[PDB]
Amino acid sequence: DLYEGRGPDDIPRMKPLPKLGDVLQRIREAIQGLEGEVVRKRSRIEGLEKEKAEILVREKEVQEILNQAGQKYQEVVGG
Amino acid sequence: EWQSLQERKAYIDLQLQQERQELEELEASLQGNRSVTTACETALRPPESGELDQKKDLEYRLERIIAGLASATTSLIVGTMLPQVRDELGALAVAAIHPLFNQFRQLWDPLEEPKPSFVDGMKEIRSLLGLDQKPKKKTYRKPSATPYETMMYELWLRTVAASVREWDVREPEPLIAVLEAWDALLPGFVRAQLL
Repeated sequence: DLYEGRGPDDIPRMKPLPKLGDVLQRIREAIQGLEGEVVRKRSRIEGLEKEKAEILVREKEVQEILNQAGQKYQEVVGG
Repeated sequence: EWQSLQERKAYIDLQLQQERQELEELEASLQGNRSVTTACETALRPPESGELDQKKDLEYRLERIIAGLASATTSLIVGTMLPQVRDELGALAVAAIHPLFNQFRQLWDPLEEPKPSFVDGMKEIRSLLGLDQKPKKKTYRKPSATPYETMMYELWLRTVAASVREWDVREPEPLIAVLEAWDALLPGFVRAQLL
């Protein structure tokens, strides 16, 4: 302990104290950034859900078109 | 066309699941940070002290701050606390304690009062201060000490040196009592200089 105390390399160079208001502002800024990231992820999830709904509507339309084509082919074959 | 729509829907569902997981994680982190900020604001806005003496009122305020910091450290899980948040809390505690220690050390006599009012809180929060932690020694550059450690070094070691110069050599019992009381939070450099 005494060797590290008296050591010119081991006696550390000092620096001043922090700012509590700046620390609180940094914490609040990190919280707001996390909230913005959550909002962006929620908007992306909503857009992906809308795209999935549009894809389901397109798949239903394609299935209806295929059923109509098959019914027309069956009617033509019967005629 | 149906296969293309199914592939697009599967990709959209995977993206939605990933975005929902990211949103849940970010919301949990934001809620934790908001709770930490609310606790910090509650600690920063404490009740007033009825002590008439300025030194006694500052000692009571420092004791209340140290008790609140110790309660917050006990409530927060060590495994659930991020290292960045821990360093921010330690720096904030150092900044809050340094002006109070500067205002109190002028009116504090280390010979008359070997043990201060907030010495127990300082001994409890020494783990948060980092004295109990092992030092981080580099290979080439000398490591600058902690903020609270360096502030304690400067102010407390200067006050202890002033007390050692002022006190009589023939009666070292009060100085030894002060050293024994404050030796828990005293860093090695300050202890070596005082010795």
